[PDB]
Amino acid sequence: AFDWDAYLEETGSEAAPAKCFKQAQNPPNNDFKIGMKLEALDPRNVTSTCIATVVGVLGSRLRLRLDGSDSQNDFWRLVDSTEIHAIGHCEKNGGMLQPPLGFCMNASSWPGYLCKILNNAMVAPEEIFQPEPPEPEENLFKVGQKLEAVDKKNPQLICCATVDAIKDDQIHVTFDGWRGAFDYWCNYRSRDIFPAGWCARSCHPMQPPG
Repeated sequence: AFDWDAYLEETGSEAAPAKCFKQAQNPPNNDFKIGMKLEALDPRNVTSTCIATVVGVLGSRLRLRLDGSDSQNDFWRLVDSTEIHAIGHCEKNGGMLQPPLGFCMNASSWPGYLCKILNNAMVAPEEIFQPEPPEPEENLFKVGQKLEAVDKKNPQLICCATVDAIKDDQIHVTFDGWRGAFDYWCNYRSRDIFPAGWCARSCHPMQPPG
């Protein structure tokens, strides 16, 4: 557990208040189990809803892999992400499930594939999907404020970071102790940013400065 209070004191810094973040006040409970299947937007084509399997769990997050793709493009979503849903959600809403971009077979072999993978599948029930947190009405972040941020190049990691700059709805996230190597701009509504102390509260590891 990272001593944020000691760190903010020695850097003469403030943590961005919880109200800046599109995150729940308390980290949402994670009742997902490894092997559970669900529907997720394909990160390599966000127009597509695909079958994903929980291949890992960490704090309030899921490590997801798209069925019939590869093991090199896993992605992490919170249990209260709006990009994941129970199986049947897509169809209920007028849509069709799609093959993943990295599908390992040919596209005509898709309809049969879906039947095979969904057959007697472990499915995440709709009740363990958590409600989407309320979002801030404006960008409340201020330059100099510290927070916890996902390293988008190594998304298993959530790290000590600082808001470097602000342009309207975008904040510039810099990772303390890492000389701008994996900084990024993101919307203030990002699900990849958390208030200081959130990881400890959710039983997710939190990386100290580089």
